[PDB]
Amino acid sequence: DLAVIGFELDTRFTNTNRRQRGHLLQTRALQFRHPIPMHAPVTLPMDTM
Amino acid sequence: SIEDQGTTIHGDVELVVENETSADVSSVLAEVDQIENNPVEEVLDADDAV
Repeated sequence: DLAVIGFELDTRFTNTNRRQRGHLLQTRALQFRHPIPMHAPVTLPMDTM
Repeated sequence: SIEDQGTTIHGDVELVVENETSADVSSVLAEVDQIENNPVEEVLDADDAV
């Protein structure tokens, strides 16, 4: 029973009619936030008189 | 005057001699100016940024 039973083709449409749009590009932006903390003090005690 | 002085060690004393004393503080609070310029940090539109 040796015979060819089926096939597949590597066929493409030619998009003169732009039916297929393909991948999209869209511009976006991300924003990051870095607040600055206060840190513990250092003190130099000095005489009051 | 107390409005100009800053944390005086010996202190300051003033007498009110006014019949009335209005107080307009609309521009005093510093956060108001920050908001007026930028309610939120200014960010460029995504297309303008690239």
